[PDB]
Amino acid sequence: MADYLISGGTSYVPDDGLTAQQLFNCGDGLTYNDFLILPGYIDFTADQVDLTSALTKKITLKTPLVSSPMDTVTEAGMAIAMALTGGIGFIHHNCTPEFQANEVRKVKKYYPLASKDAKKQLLCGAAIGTHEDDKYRLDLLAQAGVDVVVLDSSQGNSIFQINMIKYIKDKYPNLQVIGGNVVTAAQAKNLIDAGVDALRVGMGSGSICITQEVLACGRPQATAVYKVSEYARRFGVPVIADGGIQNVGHIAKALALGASTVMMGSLLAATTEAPGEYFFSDGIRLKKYRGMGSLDAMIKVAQGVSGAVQDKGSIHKFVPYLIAGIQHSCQDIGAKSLTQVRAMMYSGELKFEKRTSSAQVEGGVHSLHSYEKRLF
Amino acid sequence: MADYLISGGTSYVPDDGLTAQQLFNCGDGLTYNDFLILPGYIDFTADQVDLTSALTKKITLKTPLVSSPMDTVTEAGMAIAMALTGGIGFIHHNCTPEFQANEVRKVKKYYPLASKDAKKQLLCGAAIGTHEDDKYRLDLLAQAGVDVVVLDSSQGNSIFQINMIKYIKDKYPNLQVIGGNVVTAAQAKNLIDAGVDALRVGMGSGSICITQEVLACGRPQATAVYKVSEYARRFGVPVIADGGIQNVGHIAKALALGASTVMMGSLLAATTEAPGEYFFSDGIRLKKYRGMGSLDAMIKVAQGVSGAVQDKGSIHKFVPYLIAGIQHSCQDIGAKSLTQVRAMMYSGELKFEKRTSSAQVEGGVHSLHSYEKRLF
Amino acid sequence: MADYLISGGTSYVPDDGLTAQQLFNCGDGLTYNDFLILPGYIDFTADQVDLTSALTKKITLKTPLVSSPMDTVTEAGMAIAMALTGGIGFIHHNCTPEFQANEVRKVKKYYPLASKDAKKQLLCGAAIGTHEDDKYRLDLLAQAGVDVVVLDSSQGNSIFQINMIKYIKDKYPNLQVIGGNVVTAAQAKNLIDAGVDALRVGMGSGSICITQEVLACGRPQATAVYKVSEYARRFGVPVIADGGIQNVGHIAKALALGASTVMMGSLLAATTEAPGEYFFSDGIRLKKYRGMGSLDAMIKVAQGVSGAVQDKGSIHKFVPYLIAGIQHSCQDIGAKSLTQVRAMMYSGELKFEKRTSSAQVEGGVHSLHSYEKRLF
Amino acid sequence: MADYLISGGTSYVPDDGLTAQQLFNCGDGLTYNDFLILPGYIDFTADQVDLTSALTKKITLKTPLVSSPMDTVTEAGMAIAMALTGGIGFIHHNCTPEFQANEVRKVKKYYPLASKDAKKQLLCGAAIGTHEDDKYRLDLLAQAGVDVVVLDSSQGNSIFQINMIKYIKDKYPNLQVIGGNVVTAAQAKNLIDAGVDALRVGMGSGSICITQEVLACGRPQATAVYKVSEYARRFGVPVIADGGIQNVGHIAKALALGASTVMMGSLLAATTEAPGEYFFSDGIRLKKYRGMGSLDAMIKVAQGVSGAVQDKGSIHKFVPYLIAGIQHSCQDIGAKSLTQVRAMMYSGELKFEKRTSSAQVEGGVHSLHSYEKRLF
Ligand SMILES: NC(=O)c1ccc[n+]([C@@H]2O[C@H](COP(=O)([O-])OP(=O)(O)OC[C@H]3O[C@@H](n4cnc5c(N)ncnc54)[C@H](O)[C@@H]3O)[C@@H](O)[C@H]2O)c1
Ligand SMILES: NC(=O)c1ccc[n+]([C@@H]2O[C@H](COP(=O)([O-])OP(=O)(O)OC[C@H]3O[C@@H](n4cnc5c(N)ncnc54)[C@H](O)[C@@H]3O)[C@@H](O)[C@H]2O)c1
Ligand SMILES: NC(=O)c1ccc[n+]([C@@H]2O[C@H](COP(=O)([O-])OP(=O)(O)OC[C@H]3O[C@@H](n4cnc5c(N)ncnc54)[C@H](O)[C@@H]3O)[C@@H](O)[C@H]2O)c1
Ligand SMILES: NC(=O)c1ccc[n+]([C@@H]2O[C@H](COP(=O)([O-])OP(=O)(O)OC[C@H]3O[C@@H](n4cnc5c(N)ncnc54)[C@H](O)[C@@H]3O)[C@@H](O)[C@H]2O)c1
Ligand SMILES: O=c1[nH]cnc2c1ncn2[C@@H]1O[C@H](COP(=O)(O)O)[C@@H](O)[C@H]1O
Ligand SMILES: O=c1[nH]cnc2c1ncn2[C@@H]1O[C@H](COP(=O)(O)O)[C@@H](O)[C@H]1O
Ligand SMILES: O=c1[nH]cnc2c1ncn2[C@@H]1O[C@H](COP(=O)(O)O)[C@@H](O)[C@H]1O
Ligand SMILES: O=c1[nH]cnc2c1ncn2[C@@H]1O[C@H](COP(=O)(O)O)[C@@H](O)[C@H]1O
Repeated sequence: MADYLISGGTSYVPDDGLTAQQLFNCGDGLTYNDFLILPGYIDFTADQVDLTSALTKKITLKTPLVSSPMDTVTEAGMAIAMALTGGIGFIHHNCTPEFQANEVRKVKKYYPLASKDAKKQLLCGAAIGTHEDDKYRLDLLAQAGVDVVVLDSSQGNSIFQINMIKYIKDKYPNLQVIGGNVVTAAQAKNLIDAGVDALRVGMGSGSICITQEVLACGRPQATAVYKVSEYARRFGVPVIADGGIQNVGHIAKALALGASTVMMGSLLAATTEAPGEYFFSDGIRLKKYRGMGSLDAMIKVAQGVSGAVQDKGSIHKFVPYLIAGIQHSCQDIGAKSLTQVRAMMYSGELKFEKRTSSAQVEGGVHSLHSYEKRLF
Repeated sequence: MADYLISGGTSYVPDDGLTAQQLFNCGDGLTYNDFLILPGYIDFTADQVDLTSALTKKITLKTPLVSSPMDTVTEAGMAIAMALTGGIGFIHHNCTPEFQANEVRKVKKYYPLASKDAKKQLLCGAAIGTHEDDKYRLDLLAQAGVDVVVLDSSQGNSIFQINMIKYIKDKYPNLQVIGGNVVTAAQAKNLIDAGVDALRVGMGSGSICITQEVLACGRPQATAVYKVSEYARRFGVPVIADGGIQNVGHIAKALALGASTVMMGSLLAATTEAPGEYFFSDGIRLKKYRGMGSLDAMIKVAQGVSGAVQDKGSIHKFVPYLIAGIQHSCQDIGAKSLTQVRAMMYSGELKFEKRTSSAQVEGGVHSLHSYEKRLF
Repeated sequence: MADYLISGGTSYVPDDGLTAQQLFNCGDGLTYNDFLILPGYIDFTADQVDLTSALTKKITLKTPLVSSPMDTVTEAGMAIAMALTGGIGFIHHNCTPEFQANEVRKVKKYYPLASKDAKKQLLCGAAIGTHEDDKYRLDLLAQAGVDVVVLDSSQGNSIFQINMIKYIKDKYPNLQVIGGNVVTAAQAKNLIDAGVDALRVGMGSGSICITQEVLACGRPQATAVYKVSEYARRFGVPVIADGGIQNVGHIAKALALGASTVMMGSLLAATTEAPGEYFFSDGIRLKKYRGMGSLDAMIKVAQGVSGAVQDKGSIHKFVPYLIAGIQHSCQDIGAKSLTQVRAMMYSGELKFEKRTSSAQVEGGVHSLHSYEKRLF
Repeated sequence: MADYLISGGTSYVPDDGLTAQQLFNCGDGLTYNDFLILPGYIDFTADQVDLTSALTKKITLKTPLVSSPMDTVTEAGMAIAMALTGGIGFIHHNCTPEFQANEVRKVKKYYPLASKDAKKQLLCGAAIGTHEDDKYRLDLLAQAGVDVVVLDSSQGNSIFQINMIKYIKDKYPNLQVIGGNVVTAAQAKNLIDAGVDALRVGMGSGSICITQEVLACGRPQATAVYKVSEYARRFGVPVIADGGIQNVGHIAKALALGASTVMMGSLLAATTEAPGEYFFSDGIRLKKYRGMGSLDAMIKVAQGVSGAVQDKGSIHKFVPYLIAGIQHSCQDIGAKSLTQVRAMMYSGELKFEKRTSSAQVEGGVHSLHSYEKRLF
């Protein structure tokens, strides 16, 4: 038995690759399509990967796909749509409080991926501001009975947001909050000590956000979702990644970096459950998609744009492709669960590699005349 | 009281980020849109940030927005316009000396942001050459009574410029000078020891300048405005950043690197207070904008181009947007003043992060079909 | 004889350059067009370079040019075509097993570059899947008498592939297998210990592959073909480089990094020996070229695209240009054989240099109006 | 006198910048438009800079501007044209030997920048091959009396070239040779020990050359012209920089890196003294420009392209702009001669800085609608 008593169970497993901390302490601000994940060993099929992920300290979901509360992406409609497929939705606060109240009543007065509560009503969350008049919003939201709320802000480290956190945690102890936006560990500490139940991480790296180009704030997305998640697991706090998502690759490598759920704003935009309706320009069927920092929210500054993106049909045909993509990525990484993927990442077993710009432009399609890219 | 006697007042504040000197001693020549500023903690509102900044050793301004003396951007017109909103203007020397004399008389013979002197006449500066015949310019400018002058040159380290500095500092002791252009600390020393009252830093990185591509001189702008400002505060000397400004983000992160005022050449071009008048090409209402190093200044070499840029209306609607942008950036950085921003930068409290090209191309708008970008 | 007794034979040979391990342990994921090979000393003509390379442990070839088994590039046709010029071909498994059986019979029932066996029948290989029903494929392939098989898979480190390797190495001892795809040394170990006779290295970096952009797996190609070949020569195992080949430069520097043969998928596509036939779009005579991970192979995910590329005529006029390109590159590197090129690489004598993006965009054609690029 | 006895003459001169060896031993393959030169101190006018540079060990020139021997750029015509303005020209060997003989007779049987010999005939050089039949070329060239010859080759380190060097240095001792192409110090040593009188450095980085993209050889240009010149001054050998020249900036920073003369192939192409004549495409008056490695020189490989570039008129109006550009760059660097520029470079006094891609794209013109770029 001498071949066992040298090391014990584990084979040699040569040291090719870079672990997470030697990748994100080189100082360079890497983003999603700037590194990539090296594979490992698989001993299991694609179908049996369990993507059960946690949203906050008491709310777990069957899929990590959550949506961002903008007025051009989610309502009660894609809320009930993602609640039917395991995710969660948040209702934007860019409306009257009574409209958000009857919106959050419409979803809870309403396929094995459950995401519904103890009394089999659907989990659904919402977004609330941080000004003093927003108390009159979320008290009516509690009468409607919302379960998790998002303290949506450009800067997550205000005196106003931590005062609001102290205002709900004494009044509403069962209710849970989502602090953000944070990008660094200092404001992550300054929210977690206030009693935040989960963070939403990432500012500036949105498909709409130009606040890096306008306010010079923020940081690259992947370094943020690594370092805030690395700090947040010290206290047992999940994080939520926003922005910089264009495909099923970015969300997979995003929650492989320590995130538990990922927040999809543009890639869930222009669906059949999205607000408004379709229109046409140059014969392309597309729906407008607009952030709050654009001046079309209602001496002001603008931190966002107004634009549009082509459609992708219903989510009920779209998010099974997303979970199949997460499912295949967590296959060929080599873990049977997302929890095992983060365990292999923080354990140093799962290894990465930095990627240069030429390997980026060869990572996609190249050296051909024309092509049709259909993902499913 | 044991929780106070371990450290004293200050909390933990984890070490996420890079301070300025570990960012600008890696050797890489970073520019403005190549790094970005990580946020901190705010405990104050947006309106009460005080952007009072110093121009030279006795001239302080209510806003750090100054303009560059080209013949296609400023006259007495945008001089009185920026004097009305706290800034300063300089009159280009590409004219006859009598024309610059009656120009600088028109501005001083002329809304709480003051920028006017002890006898309530407007602060206004001008630009003067460095050849021997320019003595007959600036002595008439002193009879007109200009307060600060800019020794405008491509290379700030001449024997001619320091001889000129010795020529005004014995004749005109109350008059103050602006040396430049410098990009490195050696010529910064060789001007400060001559008695320069403030520097203007940055060559080659202008929107017009091709002298990096033609004379192989200069350096990237952000490293220049960090290192010349880091040397210049040893002697209590402000610096002025030129070039590479396209937006309100670059000027904010520019004066966050140690600059006190920033010099806006192209982003203040094509206004209602700009010289000439508008014209049309392809139905776009645009005004020509041309530097001195172009051959259209009057065996010669050319260090600039002649071109045009689309308009932005009056500055009185435009620079309130700029000060609101500076105001929001200094908010979510976490300082109540620009002086506090530079104190947090040199103290190591304010931290930065390098940014890669993929995080640059995701920092702007991406992953959508079309958009309308309106900043205010 | 004192000039000999200081060192012995070898001259000074200054230390300009970087060897392979100091290039591929900096952590950066370099690819083919991101570094380049510094020249050495030549004492021989171009014609007498011997490009004899090994495919697996008993199969050697006269040229290292092998093709990839897709249904849009190779059949029996380009199999007999590359067997006539020293290479090898593999027949794609995306057909019925009887069709692959009569395909591999058509090639062996069939100009000094030989690549034919002991009984002067042509060497020709094929590709086989990894599912349980594929036993009924490769047993009929053995009745047809195929010599080397490729266990084609997206992830080379499955329990299924090593179980298949154990299933052929006890049944068919003379038959030889090609494991893959691997990119790292760990799965290279986990295939070599099973009894793999040669690897095929590189996933994601194909001209069709978007699985880096979709599944976030893989790594850059040149680092993979360096490190898997550096591990594989410990056990005397050749490797086969796939993907990222656009020209005769990439295959030359690819097999200079430790690869013995290189697998050409797109640059051998759209030939006269390619499947289907030509068609026209915009007046350009081009043939469709499609990978297996596209959904056009037959709730599914897609790891490839369907597209087309312009033609290059017959290979019998094309691969002499490729071997002449390899021949000239191995000339001005300074080795009389590919084996000597790998000996000079692992010995540290042959040296490399990293290349930046500006030197990349000047490495090609630049600073002119228009050009005609004809390679032969 | 205590202020003198601390250091002696020299002031403090702060350590901003990077010297040459800490820039070119970081391992990165920098090229011309990837770094730039920091300014110093000037105490002199633009007109009195002396750009006297050496070609080989006995041939000095009044300007460092030499041309490359291609059949689409130089003849006797631009030979007499550059001999009139201080430079040198070489006649391409892609013709019959009698045609090159009467070409080199036409130039010597023929404005203070002299470049003419002891008996006031014009200095003019030529290019000769390396095959055995080329002896019958250069012996007739010696009867015509050429002064310097270029052993033109893709790879400067052959047994054939050093045998040729031994063949002319015993026969023709007054005649001088130009070895090349070299990019590294090893082949620089292996030519200098043979008796080479000056090198020409740089392969692959030409405007025509695709041999980096085809043969995977070569290196970036600026690192080559630094390191080969750093080795070559150990033996007192000048080097000649080819390729990667688009402007007067690249040649200035090129000979600031240790080169004495620079070889201009494309930027001297399409002149009135260039071969063939003008033609029109899309209404642009342009002349074809083609390298030898293109297949249009006469089973072959191709290392070049055939193309065209727009015209620039006569050189007698063009190279005064080039020497004025060199003259202004050597002004604001801070040296009165090119020899002083190389003395300040190797002495560590002259300092550089690496430049990133964003500072590259801001180094040129940016942030405007349209522009007219006229250099003189
Ligand atoms: N990438 C991102 O995540 C991102 C980045 C920027 C903006 N945004 C979006 O922009 C929206 C608006 O952002 P915002 O926070 O700047 O707008 P806001 O109206 O919520 O706050 C405006 C400013 O007032 C301050 N503030 C907050 N509460 C206050 C109170 N009681 N009294 C006085 N001042 C108070 C804040 O500091 C803020 O700078 C957000 O809903 C967010 O979704 C998102
Ligand atoms: N990005 C920048 O800041 C930048 C860069 C380049 C040029 N420029 C613009 O280009 C304009 C002209 O630049 P310039 O200084 O090269 O033109 P200039 O006419 O002022 O000086 C021309 C040259 O003569 C020399 N000189 C100065 N005084 C002299 C004197 N008495 N006698 C003899 N020579 C003297 C200088 O060294 C200079 O190289 C400047 O006004 C500047 O605004 C700006
Ligand atoms: N750049 C590359 O080299 C590359 C990358 C990706 C895909 N591809 C191509 O895509 C093709 C298909 O790839 P694929 O392997 O994902 O498709 P597949 O049908 O061969 O395997 C599908 C999945 O089932 C699993 N599997 C294998 N054998 C199994 C078995 N008996 N039982 C249950 N599950 C089993 C595998 O893990 C795999 O994830 C391949 O032929 C390959 O050529 C190539
Ligand atoms: N950027 C550059 O500087 C560059 C790079 C590549 C090519 N080129 C141009 O391409 C031209 C041709 O280049 P080339 O040297 O490859 O063509 P060539 O005809 O001079 O040599 C062809 C090959 O034969 C070999 N050779 C030389 N002398 C020989 C001899 N007596 N006997 C047998 N073989 C011999 C050489 O090694 C060479 O690989 C050159 O004139 C050069 O100007 C320039
Ligand atoms: O108006 C805005 N200005 C800046 N960022 C925004 C704005 N609106 C939404 N965002 C961010 O963009 C994210 C959406 O991600 P994306 O659309 O997929 O890039 C949200 O979760 C927010 O963090
Ligand atoms: O003609 C020129 N050649 C080179 N630089 C110039 C010229 N004219 C102005 N500049 C510089 O460009 C700056 C203007 O900044 P910008 O236009 O906003 O890029 C000025 O402050 C000068 O430093
Ligand atoms: O469908 C696919 N999805 C992903 N990779 C593929 C697919 N088909 C072929 N490949 C890979 O692409 C390689 C071909 O190289 P290339 O076409 O020259 O880039 C093959 O050897 C495979 O490794
Ligand atoms: O045909 C060719 N193939 C590769 N390099 C060439 C060829 N012809 C000329 N060159 C190189 O290109 C240089 C000309 O520099 P450029 O045209 O200014 O880029 C010459 O000095 C040669 O070193």
